[PDB]
Amino acid sequence: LGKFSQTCYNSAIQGSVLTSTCERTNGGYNTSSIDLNSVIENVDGSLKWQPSNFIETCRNTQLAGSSELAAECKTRAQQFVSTKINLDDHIANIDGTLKYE
Repeated sequence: LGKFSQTCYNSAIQGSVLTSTCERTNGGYNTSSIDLNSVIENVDGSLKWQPSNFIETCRNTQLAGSSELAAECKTRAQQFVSTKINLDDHIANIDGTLKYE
């Protein structure tokens, strides 16, 4: 499941939008973007795979490593702590286009 990083490169993240160049099944490269906001939630300090507008309570979203997304999110105590999530869990590349599965 996911692992889009095996056939995609030059991945970048700005705010909640993931943008990356992926290879097509029939050869050739395709570029696309998808809003992860509809699939990431903030649970008492940690980002989880569920819709809830996480960026509304999180800031400094940035790309970490090859497939990890690092950000800071508010805990119930109203404090920003370091949080992270593996994009490889559900973000896959189907025909050069990214699709959550």
